[PDB]
Amino acid sequence: HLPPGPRPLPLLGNLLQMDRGGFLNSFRRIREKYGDVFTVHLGPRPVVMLYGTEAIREALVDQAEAFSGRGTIAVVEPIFRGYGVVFANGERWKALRRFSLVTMRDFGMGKRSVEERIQEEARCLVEEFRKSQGAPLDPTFLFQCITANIICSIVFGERFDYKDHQFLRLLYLFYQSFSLISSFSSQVFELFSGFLKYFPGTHRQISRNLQEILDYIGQSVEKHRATLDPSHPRDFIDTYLLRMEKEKSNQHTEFDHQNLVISVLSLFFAGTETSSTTLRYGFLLMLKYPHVAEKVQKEIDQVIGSHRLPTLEDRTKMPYTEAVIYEIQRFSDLIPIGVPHKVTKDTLFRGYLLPKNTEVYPILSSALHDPQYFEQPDTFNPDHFLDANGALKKSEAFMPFSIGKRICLGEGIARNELFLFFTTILQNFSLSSPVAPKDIDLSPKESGFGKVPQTYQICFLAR
Ligand code: HEM
Ligand SMILES: Clc1ccc(-c2cnc[nH]2)cc1
Ligand SMILES: Clc1ccc(-c2cnc[nH]2)cc1
Ligand SMILES: Clc1ccc(-c2cnc[nH]2)cc1
Repeated sequence: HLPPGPRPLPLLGNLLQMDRGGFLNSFRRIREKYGDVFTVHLGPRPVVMLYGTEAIREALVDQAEAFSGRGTIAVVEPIFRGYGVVFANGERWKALRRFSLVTMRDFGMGKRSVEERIQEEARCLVEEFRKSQGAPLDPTFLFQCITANIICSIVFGERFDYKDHQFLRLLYLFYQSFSLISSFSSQVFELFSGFLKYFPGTHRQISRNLQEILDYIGQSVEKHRATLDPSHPRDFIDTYLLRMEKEKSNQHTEFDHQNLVISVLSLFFAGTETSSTTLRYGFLLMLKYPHVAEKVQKEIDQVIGSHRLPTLEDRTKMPYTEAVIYEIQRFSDLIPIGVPHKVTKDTLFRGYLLPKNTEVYPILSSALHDPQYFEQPDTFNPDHFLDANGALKKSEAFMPFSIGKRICLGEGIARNELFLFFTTILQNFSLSSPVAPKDIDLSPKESGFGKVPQTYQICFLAR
């Protein structure tokens, strides 16, 4: 009944079958041979694998409700412990997500605005960037400090100075925590947590960092409830917290302490590594195609220019910018395996039958590179999102944020985040790196199922 695949080893499953090349080309091969949606047994864990725009969509969109449930990710779970909105299933999920959305958009007025807030951080990014002035520098950390700062602003209410002792001792972790989750002993744990639960090692060390972050969060929440002003709701914490008051009249409501605290935690968990990486890779790309950055730099001017602040109402009158912004995302393909779904009920897909909770990885990477929707699917080439008359050409296969009932909660936030950060830099300061444009290597340093670009250095020559 389950979709077809490679016969597993009875204990490891196919984890041996992977190593052969990349742990994703391994998948490529195990398409027909086996087709477009197959199963693989990771460890002892049966996993369906939607592969390729059409197959992904058909399931995740046209059967969206069935496929909308969140899969197991056992390593970081012992903490997230099934709360908050990445990681909830059930009504809890359909309700926290409902909250979280209403609470942006109607985050404006005020103040501030997510927009104003990103610009505020941008002013700062530029400001901090000007200081080096020709002097080359790995901007992989200020990209992590600017991405992370935004989330702070939203959840905590204010942005930290980069130099800040808490912020730093918090940014590390996050990124180390990330680093650890993406290590061999984590991957093993992910699959055999049942066994390795009981013995020490990086799965604990991971949870201890996250625990720390929580005690900060929970701490900040008191401070928030003390200072709490029902009239001026400072941020997410506040707004939740006041909504929480509202629910005092319900014997059994769903907005309890730990859905707040862990959500806050999750927001960070989502809103940092990825959106920073995409910027790193963004600038790195701009370097290898120094003219694409030029073509944008001219467009930057025509529509904005010398003085004012770059505004969201720009991208609409700037196709290339956004086109580029898309190709940066398509190409860099930063979540390649998507984040685990599982089906809510037994479910009928393409004739096969997946029992309740059968896990399913939407292999989007297969969609950002889908040969059916793009041509030189493997090269960086913005004309992937242009047409002949060089206006935007959106594509049903571009889904870096996933697709359907689950699509990335902070998609908007990031979509904007990229745009401004990208334009507000490229407004001020022209990329120039020691590394020769001829052969910049877009190879990632490593994957750990999370490519990060080979570490790099460029200068920022102003105006
Ligand atoms: C370009 C950078 C980003 C990418 C590529 C990205 C991508 C994704 C993807 C692919 C998913 C999986 C949806 C699924 O399969 O269930 C997701 C989920 C999620 N992401 Fe993002 N994301 C980005 C930035 C952010 C930011 C900035 C935030 C916070 C502001 C965020 C918050 C979330 C949340 C809360 C979920 C859980 C959705 C749910 O199941 O309710 N992400 N993201
Ligand atoms: Cl090249 C390669 C390396 C490691 C794995 C792996 C991770 N977890 C189990 N096996 C697979 C393929
Ligand atoms: Cl385990 C996990 C889940 C979701 C994300 C994410 C969503 N949006 C951006 N990053 C990252 C890591
Ligand atoms: Cl099985 C599995 C799937 C996805 C991840 C991931 C994606 N982004 C960060 N971590 C980790 C482990």
